Amino acid sequence: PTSILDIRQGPKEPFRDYVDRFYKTLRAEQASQEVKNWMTETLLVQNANPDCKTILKALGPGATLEEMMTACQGVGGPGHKARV
Amino acid sequence: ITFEDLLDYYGP
Repeated sequence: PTSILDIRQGPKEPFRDYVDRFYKTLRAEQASQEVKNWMTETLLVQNANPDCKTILKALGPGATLEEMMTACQGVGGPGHKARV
Repeated sequence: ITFEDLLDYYGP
């Protein structure tokens, strides 16, 4: 919500949606840039849901956002409408 | 990743 500490990934929320929400909230957060970096380096992976949190830990600290996106693509999904 | 990475991704 009005705090970056309140942003956590939905149980089935696409990782890409969560990161976007996290980003939007962090931009509004009143803190130094170095602190915002610290928040991204810890809170983002920490508040991801259990399934993505596991994939992220595996990729390591050197992973890029694009690599994280690709790795969590489909977790909680596929999210397609049930084609009757 | 850092906040700057987020900025470059979505940003500017």
